[PDB]
Amino acid sequence: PQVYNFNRLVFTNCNYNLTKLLSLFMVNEFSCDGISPDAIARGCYSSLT
Amino acid sequence: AFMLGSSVGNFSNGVSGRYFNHTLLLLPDGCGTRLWALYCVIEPRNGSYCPGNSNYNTFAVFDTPHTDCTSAGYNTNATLNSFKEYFDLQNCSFIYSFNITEDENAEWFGITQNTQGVHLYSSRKGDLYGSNMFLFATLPVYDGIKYYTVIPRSIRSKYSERQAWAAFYIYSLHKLTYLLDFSVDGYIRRAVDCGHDD
Amino acid sequence: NSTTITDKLGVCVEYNLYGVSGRGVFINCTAVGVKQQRFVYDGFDNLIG
Amino acid sequence: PSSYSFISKCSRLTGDNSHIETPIVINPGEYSICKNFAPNGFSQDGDYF
Amino acid sequence: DVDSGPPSSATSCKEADMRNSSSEFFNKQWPMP
Amino acid sequence: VDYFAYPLSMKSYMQPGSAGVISQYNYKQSFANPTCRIFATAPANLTITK
Ligand SMILES: *[C@@H]1O[C@H](CO)[C@@H](O[C@@H]2O[C@H](CO)[C@@H](O)[C@H](O)[C@H]2NC(C)=O)[C@H](O)[C@H]1NC(C)=O
Ligand SMILES: *[C@@H]1O[C@H](CO)[C@@H](O[C@@H]2O[C@H](CO)[C@@H](O)[C@H](O)[C@H]2NC(C)=O)[C@H](O)[C@H]1NC(C)=O
Ligand SMILES: *[C@@H]1O[C@H](CO)[C@@H](O)[C@H](O)[C@H]1NC(C)=O
Ligand SMILES: *[C@@H]1O[C@H](CO)[C@@H](O)[C@H](O)[C@H]1NC(C)=O
Repeated sequence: PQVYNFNRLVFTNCNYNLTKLLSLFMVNEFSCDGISPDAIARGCYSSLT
Repeated sequence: AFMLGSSVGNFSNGVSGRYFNHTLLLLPDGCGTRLWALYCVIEPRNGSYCPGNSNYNTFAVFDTPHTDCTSAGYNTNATLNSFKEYFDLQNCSFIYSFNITEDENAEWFGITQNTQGVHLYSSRKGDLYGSNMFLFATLPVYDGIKYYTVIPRSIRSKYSERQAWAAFYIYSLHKLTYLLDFSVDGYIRRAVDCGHDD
Repeated sequence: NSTTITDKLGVCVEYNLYGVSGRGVFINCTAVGVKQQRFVYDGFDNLIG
Repeated sequence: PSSYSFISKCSRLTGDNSHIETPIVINPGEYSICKNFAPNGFSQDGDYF
Repeated sequence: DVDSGPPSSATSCKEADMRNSSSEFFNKQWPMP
Repeated sequence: VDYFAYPLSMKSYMQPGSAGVISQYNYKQSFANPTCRIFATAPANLTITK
């Protein structure tokens, strides 16, 4: 969609393969606050939005 | 029975209480044995006495006790069919279903919304014989829930089958600081509302 | 394979229990709190159960 | 998509003849009331509805 | 979208089905603060 | 000085905290000493080749 009509995903009680998803996209910029991408790739979460 | 939406306005004739877009419906069903969560687009049918017609006062849900709540079998689409008699269910995002046990206890139901969706709390989960509400459902509703409407239930009780029905109360949640008291078994039986008095 | 605590009670171990990550000592106790919530914390949000 | 689209103005016109113009802004993480007009992206640049 | 089942084949609604009443009908106040 | 050939479109994969393949298998910047990252372009008419 466009930016004002964004699609929201919420993940609970599941396992992810971030790398299979990370390798499908080509990153250009990131800016985290309170976490890092590596910590997102190596951690366990109550939820992911 | 509830009707939670984001945009509200008048019907065609002019009576208030129409939802124009994806609307959340929390309809208990199965003679109090099932909860329906529907997130659908709601369409006033043009038939007589229905929300689209000129001769429309109010809509309501119901069920025929001797055919729906009969001993032989419990119909699980009674109130939902009575609802569909008034509205068309189009573009339904999801339809959930939650089982309910039959009893005459005093329960609590709460509902909130945040970034992660719509959250449903009930005392029936976790503390059935107490009064603490535990989360049991989360709904992928991410639009605002600006408005809600209590849907009038009406048991089709005939003169021989007429029965009394309990009233319920709806208390708004506020952004307040409390102080809680957890028992040894983890349940809360005592609190303090820090803004009430000195 | 290291997935049970039956015969390692009393020793300092690390844990990853449904995603909660830490280290500590496990001792068989009487059940307190709510069993449904799966964790018992304290007033400072430290896992003690 | 066909193109990239975004909302450049969202406002309420009040007064006797709708002669005053106040902006309607979003909160963090929320949708704009103006998304319902062209929810799949605007067709032309300058689409004053 | 998901399927909601078969539509309703009833042409007319049940006509106020315990007729509308917003008046001294409902003042059975049993306060529960 | 650590230097190498690197494309500009990939320079977010060498930021502190990145999660891709560069920091895992190619080069992770150390922060024990005062350090600095630089991404530059060499003009083609000098002695450096491609
Ligand atoms: C996580 O993702 C990687 C990349 O998709 C998976 O590795 C591949 O899995 C497929 C399975 O059909 C193999 O054909 C490939 O040879 C694997 N290698 C790569 C790098 O493509 C991996 O299986 C996934 N892991 C899990 C368990 O989800
Ligand atoms: C009672 O209501 C439920 C939910 O509206 C209907 O169940 C769905 O029916 C459609 C059409 O058959 C199916 O595609 C769905 O898979 C069903 N499941 C749900 C829960 O969405 C059910 O058919 C209705 N039953 C009666 C008596 O009409
Ligand atoms: C919501 O409903 C209104 C009126 O029914 C309609 O004009 C509007 O386009 C709808 N929003 C959508 C389809 O996103
Ligand atoms: C919604 O329902 C209509 C039928 O009323 C259908 O034409 C359309 O494809 C459906 N999808 C959406 C989200 O518009």
